[PDB]
Amino acid sequence: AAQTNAPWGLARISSTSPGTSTYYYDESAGQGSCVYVIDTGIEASHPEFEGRAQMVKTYYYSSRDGNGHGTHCAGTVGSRTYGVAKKTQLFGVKVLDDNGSGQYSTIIAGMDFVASDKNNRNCPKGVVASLSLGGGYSSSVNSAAARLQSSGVMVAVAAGNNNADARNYSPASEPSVCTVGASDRYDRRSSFSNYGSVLDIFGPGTDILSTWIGGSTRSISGTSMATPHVAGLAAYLMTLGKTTAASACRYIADTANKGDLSNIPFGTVNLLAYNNYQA
Repeated sequence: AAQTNAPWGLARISSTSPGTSTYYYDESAGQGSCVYVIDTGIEASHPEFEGRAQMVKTYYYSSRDGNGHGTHCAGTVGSRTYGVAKKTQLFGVKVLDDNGSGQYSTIIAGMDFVASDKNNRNCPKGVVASLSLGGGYSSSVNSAAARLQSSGVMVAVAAGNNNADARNYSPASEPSVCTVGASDRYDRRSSFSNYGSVLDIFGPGTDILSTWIGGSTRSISGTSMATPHVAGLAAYLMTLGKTTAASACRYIADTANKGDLSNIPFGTVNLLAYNNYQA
């Protein structure tokens, strides 16, 4: 399948070169997979989600996304226009308040929730969790992400926006999950993107168009935007049967575009997420 005039990041993940604007992908499109977006919520009523999104858990007075961040990330995973995996099922877990903030204890509870809750959902092609959030190093936060991954969920986490080594941030620093840095449309490391040995992969993160609350759209930047590209890619590849939740981060790294990014510090992987789809 071909989506013309796609957001640059979608075009980038199906291309061997920057500078194109059509997204190419197998029509299976993540059907039969599920992606949890652990964030500020999801405006599931947005036409872009086509009934495929739902809120399943909140730790606050509403499950609504009063911020926009979670809706944007969910749109990059799986919205019809802005999403990588256009037929996946999206499940929102609201661990962040409407200011985008949240206590680590709530974030940990949300991860353990997903590990159990997947047993209440129909995801025959597999389960992914996208975590566009983080703070300072916490062994307890890392352990929760490790448990979620161990339970059979492909966990993708944002590297962080400090232009620093991600070793000092959580869950970015957990070795067993997929830690995602950000790139721009000219294949430069995004100026804010964290780096370091703990990164597994880069995805598009500067000037990413996606869904927003109020049935709208906007373009914003962050490793929060790169992470759902990778989460959606994992769901897409699992539906295709090319990999599994336990193996998807390694498979994505194996099949990535290699050596094409600029300003990658020595010792950080130079790997850009790529679906290797041949129309």
